[PDB]
Amino acid sequence: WVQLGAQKVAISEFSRCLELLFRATPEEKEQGAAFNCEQGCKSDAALQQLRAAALISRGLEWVASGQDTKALQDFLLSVQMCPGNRDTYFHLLQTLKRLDRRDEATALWWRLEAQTLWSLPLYLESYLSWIRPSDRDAFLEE
Amino acid sequence: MESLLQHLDRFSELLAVSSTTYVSTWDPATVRRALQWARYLRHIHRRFGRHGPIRTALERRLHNQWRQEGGFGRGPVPGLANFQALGHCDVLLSLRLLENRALGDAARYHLVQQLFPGPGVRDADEETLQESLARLARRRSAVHMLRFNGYRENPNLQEDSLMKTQAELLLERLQEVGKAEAERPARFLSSLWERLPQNNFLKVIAVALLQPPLSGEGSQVLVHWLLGNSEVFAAFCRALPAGLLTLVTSRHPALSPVYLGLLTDWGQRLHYDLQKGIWVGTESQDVPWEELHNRFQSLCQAPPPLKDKVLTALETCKAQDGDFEVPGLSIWTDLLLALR
Ligand SMILES: [Zn+2]
Repeated sequence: WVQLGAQKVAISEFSRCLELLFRATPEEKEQGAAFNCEQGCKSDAALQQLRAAALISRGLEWVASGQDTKALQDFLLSVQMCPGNRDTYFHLLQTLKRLDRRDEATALWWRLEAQTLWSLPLYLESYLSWIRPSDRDAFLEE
Repeated sequence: MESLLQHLDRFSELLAVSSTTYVSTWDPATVRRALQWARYLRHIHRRFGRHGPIRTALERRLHNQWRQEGGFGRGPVPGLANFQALGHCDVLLSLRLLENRALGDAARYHLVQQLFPGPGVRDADEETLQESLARLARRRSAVHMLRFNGYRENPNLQEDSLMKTQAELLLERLQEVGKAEAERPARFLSSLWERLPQNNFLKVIAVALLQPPLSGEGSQVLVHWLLGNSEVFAAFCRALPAGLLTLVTSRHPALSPVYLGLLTDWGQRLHYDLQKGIWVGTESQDVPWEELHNRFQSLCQAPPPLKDKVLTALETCKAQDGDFEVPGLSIWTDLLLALR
């Protein structure tokens, strides 16, 4: 719906994704009820990175509408979620550099340099590589 | 007629100074004079108490005395409250002179034997002072015993005894000042609000707006007072339970659009966290999702002349804040959904 141009039904679907990430658990293997996906769907990796994905996906639609406080909320959450993406920190820091750069930005700079792919499913790896900006490291060393 | 003025003001002076601690000189003469003046007043109450201009003239004297005193500065004196307090003015004085510690010994002896002559006058057509005190003491006990044995704080404050009562005390006192027209009731109510315990007061006013008329001037004064002071109405609407204020609305359409205004603005100053799927406020004093849900809950389970109002005030605030059809997004979408 982003490619088609429909802000409404876009933010709809990002919100619906997020509700089934938090107001459900994917790891309820209490009851062996069927045949089921062992690997690709349970990985704590696939959870934290899928959260980050839809949070940034939605943050960009908030940026498009000019509600950059809501965008800041979703980006700040994805930072707490998966601190080893840097796509998250990139979008957050670009927003802080638009509005209120210094103290916030530097506080996250030092975090990144303090911080410094195991078995991610393919459609998700592929999706991240799709959305991520080329001018990433250039911005992060500024 | 004009003869009664100098009598009643002198007795009012003596009544106010009844409570006051100067009593060394006083004697049997003072006491006997007091009680016979009070009998004269109580006798007038019987004789030409109803359907007279002297009646209305004495109430002018009362209210203008009770407003020049005010309840401010020199003495917050209760005073004899109304023309019906004429009928037991003796009782007021007598009760207060027991309470006066400085009462000298032989005067107190003559006093108590003049009030309590004994069963020597067991036969009386006239309800004498001994029998009057009787019925008081009995009732007083009576009220202790009921309160502590079978009284319950009704949920529906409108039907509580004490709320119902305190309401009707307030409304007598408002009707007097309304007819008097000396000061505006606004001033009176504002001063009340500042002086006494607010939590009690609000609840009462609440209950007063709901009692049917008795002589709706009372309710029609208090609504204009409240619309006059928004800041008290912000703590009013905040402090009570839901059904109370809801039936307030179906009675007074004049409070509906402002009340929905209050919460409408209380809704917008939250934020939704995705970790706990719940709206929450930033500060300690911001209304919960549950109390807000509650109040709109009650307003929906109401008559049709408020249902459409609240429904449309929410639909117009939904459209204003993006016409989303999912939670996470609009406080107002959350509500509309939560209702089914
Ligand atoms: Zn799978």
